[PDB]
This record gives sequence, C-alpha cells and structure tokens, in this order.
Amino acid sequence: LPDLKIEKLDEGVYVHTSFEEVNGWGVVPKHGLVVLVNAEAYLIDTPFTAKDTEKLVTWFVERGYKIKGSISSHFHSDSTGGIEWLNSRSIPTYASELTNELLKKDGKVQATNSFSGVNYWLVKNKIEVFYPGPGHTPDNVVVWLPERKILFGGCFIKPYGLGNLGDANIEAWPKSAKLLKSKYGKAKLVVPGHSEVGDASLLKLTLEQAVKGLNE
Ligand SMILES: [Zn+2]
Ligand SMILES: [Zn+2]
Repeated sequence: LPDLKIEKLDEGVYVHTSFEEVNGWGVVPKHGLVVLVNAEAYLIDTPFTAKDTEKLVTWFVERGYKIKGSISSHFHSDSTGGIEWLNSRSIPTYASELTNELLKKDGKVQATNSFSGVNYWLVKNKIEVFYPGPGHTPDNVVVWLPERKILFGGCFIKPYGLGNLGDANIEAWPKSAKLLKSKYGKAKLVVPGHSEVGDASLLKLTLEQAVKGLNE
C-alpha cells in the first residue's frame, strides 16, 4: 500500500523502495538500486510487482535514461517480481544460473541472461556481482559499485535480525558473512534489502546476527 519511493543516494545511484503486506510480518519495505552508467539505467533488483517495476522504469525513461538492464540478487519475488514485465519490454534481465533454476522451480519467469561462478561484471569496473555463499537463500548475491564504494547487500544483509528463514542456510550464513565482511570492509555505504542504508558496520552486525541465529 505505501507508494514506490525513488531517492538519490550518491552520484548516479538511486535507492528504490517498494512495499508488500506479508502475512505475519505486516508491511515489508524492499530496497533496490538504480545505477546510471553513461546516462543509461541499470536496475539492481526489481520491485515486488510489475506495477512498481513500470513506475520505476517510467521515472527514468521519461527523464531520458534508457533502461539497459536489470539484475536480481536472489529468487524471492522482492528481487524478481518485475522480470516478466521487463522481458515483455525487451529489457535485458540478469540472474545467476542458480537463481534462474530456483525461479523455474517456483513457477516463475526466468531472467534472459544468466551467469555462474563467483565474480561477474554486469558492467566492467562499474557494476560487479559477488556470490559470498548461502545465507538468506542458497543463491543470494551482492552487487558492488567500485567507483562509489557502495555495496547492495540485498536480503543477505540483516543487521538487526535475520527476517524470513523460509529458504535460509543458517549453517553456512556465518561463513558467508565473514567472507563478505573481509571483501567489502572498505564500503562507504551498504544497502540492505529490508533495513535502511548504513555504513560498513552493517557487515559486522549481519555476521553477529548470523552467528546468533545458528546458536539456535
Ligand atoms: Zn529473500
Ligand atoms: Zn527480501
């Protein structure tokens, strides 16, 4: 029910926030990014719905920023819900091979472009994809913007509680978070999927929460 939000975070970097009512959770916000590269837009995660995906795309297109592509950080609908709509508009969609395998298992439309293995450049030296290992989901990836030092952690970054454990790997999450913290300690900003933007301390807080959740 709250409207899509689009807010500038940094030069060429915007945070989009969409909202869903989730049974037992109440209203759940979902953050992704729009990243501008030579005045074209890349969507980092789609909103939950085709409606908010269209609103997001239109906001940029009507301002002269063509959509070059989207990438989805994991198979959950809060990262993937707009894939069908983007595909229908011939906008390239990206997801890991494993994310696409889990979408297909969940009866969902797949991204048209897949990648495997651990580091992938969506845009050489500008938008990097990294797989830290299983945590929130088996397939969760993070997106790094090296020129800005901004990490989109997505639903893997859980600084105050692990959220929905439905598809989580509570055994692997601590090792995965330790690796992410080691690689991205230099981050200026970490953008979580469900919590507000913070600094690199969110990598430590996620590790602390994963360690705490394995204990039970
Ligand atoms: Zn999720
Ligand atoms: Zn999520």
